[PDB]
Amino acid sequence: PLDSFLTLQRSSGPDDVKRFNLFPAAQVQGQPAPGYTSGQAIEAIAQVA
Amino acid sequence: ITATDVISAVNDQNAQYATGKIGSPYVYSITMQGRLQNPSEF
Repeated sequence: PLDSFLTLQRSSGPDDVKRFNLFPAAQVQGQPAPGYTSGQAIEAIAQVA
Repeated sequence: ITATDVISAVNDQNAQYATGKIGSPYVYSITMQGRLQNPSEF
């Protein structure tokens, strides 16, 4: 039987993994709030980071 | 031990992978890794 020699070990891992411009990287998405513009969203996100 | 002996073990004891998953409120994907991964293990 397989459990004579195989032991079952729990672990937690990523499903996918992304590299962007030669670096490991997380993908971040979002929208401007209602009434705000694509540039305001971009400015906000860049301030946050 | 002949040379071909070492060839045969190093070939056979360095397998690839094999992956399935369990399916009930959850799902987990289970892997089995045959590839060696450091000189000490060779």
